[PDB]
Amino acid sequence: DDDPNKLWCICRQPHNNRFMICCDLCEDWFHGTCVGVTKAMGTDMENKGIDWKCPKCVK
Amino acid sequence: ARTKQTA
Ligand SMILES: [Zn+2]
Ligand SMILES: [Zn+2]
Repeated sequence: DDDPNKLWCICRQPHNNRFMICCDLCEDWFHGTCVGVTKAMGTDMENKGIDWKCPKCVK
Repeated sequence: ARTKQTA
């Protein structure tokens, strides 16, 4: 769902064409800023097949 | 983990 007005992430804000990463457990999307993941970090995980979980799913 | 807006 690419809805530009839908609220996402810990911060409850739209995607705003910002870098976002999808949690491999809840499948929701998170701004890299809010979970501490830069584009370089997230692309590297995706390229290497390394799964990532948001902070809530980790706990 | 899928990603978007990575340019
Ligand atoms: Zn956020
Ligand atoms: Zn999650």
